[PDB]
Amino acid sequence: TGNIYNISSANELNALKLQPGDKVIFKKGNWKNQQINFKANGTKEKPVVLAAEKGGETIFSGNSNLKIDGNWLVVDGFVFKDGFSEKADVILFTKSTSNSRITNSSIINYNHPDKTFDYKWLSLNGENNRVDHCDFTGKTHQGTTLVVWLDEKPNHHQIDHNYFGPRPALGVNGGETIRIGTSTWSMHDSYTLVENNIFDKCDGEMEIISLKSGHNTVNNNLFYECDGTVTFRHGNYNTVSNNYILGNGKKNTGGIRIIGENHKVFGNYLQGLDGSGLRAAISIMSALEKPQLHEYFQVINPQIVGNIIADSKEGIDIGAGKNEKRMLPPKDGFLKNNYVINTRTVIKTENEPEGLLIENNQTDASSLPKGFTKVGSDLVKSDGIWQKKNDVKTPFWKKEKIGPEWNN
Amino acid sequence: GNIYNISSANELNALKLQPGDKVIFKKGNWKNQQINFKANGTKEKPVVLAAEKGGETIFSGNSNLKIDGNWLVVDGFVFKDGFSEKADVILFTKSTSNSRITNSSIINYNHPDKTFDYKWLSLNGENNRVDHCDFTGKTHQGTTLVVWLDEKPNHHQIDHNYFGPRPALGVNGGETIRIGTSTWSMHDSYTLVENNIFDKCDGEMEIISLKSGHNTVNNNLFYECDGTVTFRHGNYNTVSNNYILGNGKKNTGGIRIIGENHKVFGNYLQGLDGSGLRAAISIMSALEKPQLHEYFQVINPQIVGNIIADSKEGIDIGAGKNEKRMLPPKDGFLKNNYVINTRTVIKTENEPEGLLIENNQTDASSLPKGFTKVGSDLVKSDGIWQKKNDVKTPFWKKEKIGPEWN
Repeated sequence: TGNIYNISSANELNALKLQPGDKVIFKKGNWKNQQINFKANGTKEKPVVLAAEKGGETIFSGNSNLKIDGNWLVVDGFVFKDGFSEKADVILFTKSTSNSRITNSSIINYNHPDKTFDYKWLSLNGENNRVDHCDFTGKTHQGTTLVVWLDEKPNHHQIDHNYFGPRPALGVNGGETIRIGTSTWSMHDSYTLVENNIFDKCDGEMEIISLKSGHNTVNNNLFYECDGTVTFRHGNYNTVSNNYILGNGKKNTGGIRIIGENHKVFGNYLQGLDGSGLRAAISIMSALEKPQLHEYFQVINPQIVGNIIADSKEGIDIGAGKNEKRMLPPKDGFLKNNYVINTRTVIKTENEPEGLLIENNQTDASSLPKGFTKVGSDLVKSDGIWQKKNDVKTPFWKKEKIGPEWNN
Repeated sequence: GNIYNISSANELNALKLQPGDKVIFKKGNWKNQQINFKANGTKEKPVVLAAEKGGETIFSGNSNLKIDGNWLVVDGFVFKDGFSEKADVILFTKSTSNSRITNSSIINYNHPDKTFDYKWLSLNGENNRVDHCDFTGKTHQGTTLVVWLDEKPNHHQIDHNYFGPRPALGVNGGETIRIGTSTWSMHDSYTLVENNIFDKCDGEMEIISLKSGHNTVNNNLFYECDGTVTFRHGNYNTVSNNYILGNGKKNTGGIRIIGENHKVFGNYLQGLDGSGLRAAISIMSALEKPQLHEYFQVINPQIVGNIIADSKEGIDIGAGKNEKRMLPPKDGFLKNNYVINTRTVIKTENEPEGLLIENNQTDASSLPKGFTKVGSDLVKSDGIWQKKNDVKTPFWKKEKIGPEWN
């Protein structure tokens, strides 16, 4: 069996010599200026846990920060609120951290008094780390809420079942909810999985999720009333699939913006969107001829299949963002088996693509565009979401606990 | 400020340090000290962590140091009789700016496992300085001192240090100093490596590996080093006024050029035994469409005023050429260099395109194009062949190198 240590201070944690299987229980209460360094090494069989006595009842206020530094560690039930970080990211997974996890935890309005002061709320480094059943809400200052920092090897991190709540408009770039990589690391493989999360009113900037590395999967998430887009910003071989981007008619709600090579966009429900051009439900950007990593790379071989676009201002925009510098149009790939209904502009072409196969796309538009057919394959509407009658399913957020287990 | 006297890493953690304060670590041999120097100072009043008596505060066993914050100074520490279990021995974090480590040493601080990777000093952040230190005897995987690149130039300064004997590692990753990696090679670094001694640094082919741009390696001594100073990745680097003195030692190489807009001037490259990639001045051949971790074509190298003497091979244009590396050096010049008592003045493995070779002087009977007989008077002063009108006492003869207490 394992030892159980009952503590109420970072100083007591620092004095423990933790072994695989140990559990450190942080007592219920409101503790200020806590500098928590969870530095220990567990094993697959015997993880080292740092848990709140009662989930959501151990609150870290003032200038509190958490560092997870080791292998097979688990942090569970903590809340950061009524404070801010003076410098470091609120929660950090070190580069030497692997197979570690933070669960049932929250960061709420943990804002620096200075809006221009940059820190992230959660930073992922190392490999096979997991962020699940957490709540990150109300960031008003500079910096992406949750970042995956890329390194020379893929991370294979998992970000699942979290609630990312309202994030107000930052007014400048760096207000993303999730950023996976940077331009410098954009040609590296990341393999991050972003699954079954809720992004509710994440309005920090243009990008809600900014992908800037390769082989990432954004699957089965809900983006509800988000003033922004899911952007394939830099990198190749990314997948954005089975997500519900429900704008609910909200001003400037955008869809999936495609930049770069070999990307797959499939099975998404892109409805109630108010965006156009770069904010269309499916936006396939124009690009530069000889770009630097931080610029725009030509869309090559996009595979856009089975997406249901409905009740939106603009369905697909091919060549969006075209100008004097960005003259390269999308090329290769296919735009097929999609459905575009009750949409003011079904398909706009700002830059004619090359070899992009457009076929079997059902629409209710009076003037059928090139590559589109008439709606006949039953499109039903269960839970305010226009779905295919035989593919009707209960959306993951109606039957799964998203955010901390102790919270409702 | 206040003078805090401590004898433990835990004691330092309990202090609320303010600008101008000084922490004095007690003389003695302290085992397994995990030192976390997290504090902030100012330009006028820095926070100092100093040994009670320089060189008499030893950290043995599994001891590490982290310098985390602005305007911090670490002084007089010795790391020996131990090893790191994972982390780099001395680390400046990314949040560290205007901080310094002086009069400190890391000696035979080796892991029992030759394959276990950690660096002895890692530089992150901005405007940090490593000076008057001694780093000697690394036998395990990993470069001795690393400059880790980030999105902004660091402008670090590495000066007046003694990098002592480093035995041959057997594999790559045995450099003395590496500035950057292939991923960050197109970023500007602006690191200055100046007035250091590299003595028998034999870890691998690269004593210094530049893998970022705008770095300057100036006025250093490379004495009996089994390796080269390589411009490995990146552009706009400078290797100047250095003394590479092989003393005839097997495989002592010179300066190896790869990439664009590099300047190699005023170097004294003497008693070298290398050839090909280890020639006194090697100008590599490269791939046509290289990825960042490969070889970029030498474009516009400016090689001037170097004095090559008593060596096996002077200049190798097109060194390393094979089926993959076919692109030869192009543009720039090779002028006003001297090649005396050297078995091969110039070896051409790949004819350069538009490389101007002119006004180079040699004592060789057969003159290559761009070469003339030695017209200027040369003197051998302090063991080094120099122009009689340009004689200077080498820096290491008139400056303290390494810790002041040693």
